[PDB]
Amino acid sequence: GAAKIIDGKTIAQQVRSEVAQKVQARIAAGLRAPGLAVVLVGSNPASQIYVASKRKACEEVGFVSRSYDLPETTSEAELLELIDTLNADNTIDGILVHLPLPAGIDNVKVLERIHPDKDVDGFHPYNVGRLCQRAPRLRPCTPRGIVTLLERYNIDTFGLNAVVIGASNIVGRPMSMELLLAGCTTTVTHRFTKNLRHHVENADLLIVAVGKPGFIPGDWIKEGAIVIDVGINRLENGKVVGDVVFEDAAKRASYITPVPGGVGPMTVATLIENTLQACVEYHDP
Amino acid sequence: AAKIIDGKTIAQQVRSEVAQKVQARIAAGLRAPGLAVVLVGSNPASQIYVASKRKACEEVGFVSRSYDLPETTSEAELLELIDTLNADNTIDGILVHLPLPAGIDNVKVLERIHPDKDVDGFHPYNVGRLCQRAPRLRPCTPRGIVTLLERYNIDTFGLNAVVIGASNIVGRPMSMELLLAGCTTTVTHRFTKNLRHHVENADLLIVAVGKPGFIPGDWIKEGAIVIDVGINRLENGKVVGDVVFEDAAKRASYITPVPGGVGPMTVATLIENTLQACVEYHDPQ
Repeated sequence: GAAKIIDGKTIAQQVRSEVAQKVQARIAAGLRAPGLAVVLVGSNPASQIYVASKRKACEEVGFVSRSYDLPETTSEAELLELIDTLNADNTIDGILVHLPLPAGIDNVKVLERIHPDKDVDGFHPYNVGRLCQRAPRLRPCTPRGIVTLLERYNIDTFGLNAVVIGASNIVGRPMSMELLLAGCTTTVTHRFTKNLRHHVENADLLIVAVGKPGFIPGDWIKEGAIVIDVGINRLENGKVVGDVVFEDAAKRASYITPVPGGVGPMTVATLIENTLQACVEYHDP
Repeated sequence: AAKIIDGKTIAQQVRSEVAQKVQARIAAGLRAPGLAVVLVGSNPASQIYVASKRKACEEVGFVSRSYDLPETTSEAELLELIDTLNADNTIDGILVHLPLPAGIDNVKVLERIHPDKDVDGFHPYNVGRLCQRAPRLRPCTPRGIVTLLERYNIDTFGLNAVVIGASNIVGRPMSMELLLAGCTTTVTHRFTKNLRHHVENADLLIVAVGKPGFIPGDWIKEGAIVIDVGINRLENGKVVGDVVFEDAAKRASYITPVPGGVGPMTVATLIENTLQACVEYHDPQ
């Protein structure tokens, strides 16, 4: 077999070009560019990689970006006050708070202080619950980017038997609610599942989000399945590989996302899309 | 022959536990929990609703407060009442009866209720918190079903659980309760291909379609736990579930009768939710 590639690098470029074109049209009409704000408490190389990636995502489409770097000693009360200020700032469309926050700060209270209309990551419980109850607003980026992939490849979802491997808050759980919204029969597997293969073997649409290199072998995959690999696993040797053994799954799948170049770029593209949506639909209509 | 999941008896146990906790609060000099019910307009449906909640409160020694507003009530006046009740420290739960007059935005009113007073559990914040494995107040019917399984000492971790129906009121939140309980969780619905295959593999089957005899009994896996949420009134006055009982009960290890199964757990769980709001969120010791 020769599965077709789900070329997320190319689809993400299309999404960024569409956003950039809408930003240019707003500018031409005398309207402000969307703005993204990133908040960090303390610093380290990883968090500065986080900031820089959000910065360059903004510059590729013409958003304004702002970064707050607060000292490690910042108190919960000071941080909630900053969130309040950003919630009230009409030039800010999206707020991101980088996690790990220092020991002693209630992470959940800070994140839930963000107004759901500026929660462009889509993780505020209000936004997750809206998605669950079929009235989505801002949606978690990785599942929404996967739905975009399926739509852009003209994959009919109604009636597919879809299996999600992994029940994380960031991917697996909201993925199940996106797939239900798209009319798939949905199964979520996780660490307590008896026999992963029996569920995987019947999946027309397989979403793998376990964070383990080469965990899913080609032999488990249903012939003709659509295989979406969310893993981005860094190996000793600098290479990045998926949660699925690509060479063996590609023998059986009809479509497959490579890693790198599949789901990865779509997650960032969906953050950007969400920020434009917040600006256009919720703030400056 | 299947053992019966006697929801009438379990519901009475839960109500009695709530009542005895209220007794202990009174003995300690603490206030009874309070429920407020808001109706706009009056028809037999709304009056049955209020009577039912007042009854449930009286049974367990709660305070209940009923507001009956005329159909002339504006949206602004209703939201101001919700604001007043959100701020009232003697009120632990707020219920707003639907339908509301055509000129009122139902969603804006229901989402104005503070989530820690949303004892029905359907505020998106509460649904999202359950999705994110950090439940607060939870939808009553799915939470009552989890209670039934606990009281019969049914181990849910690892079960292959199949929900039939993806409604907002039952199927979707049921799936997130089941994931929280460690089940491998499949949600089927009107677009599911070959339902029988899913049913034949289910260790735990929750049926919530509202169609009499939709699932034939011989589809049930030998040894399954069968939870029937249907309450279907037939021509001849009989009340029947979504699963054909006689045939299912020859195969299941456990089965809920209809009536007297899931039905009584819904109101019992509302009362339990109201006590939880009081004891945990409003007047903790």
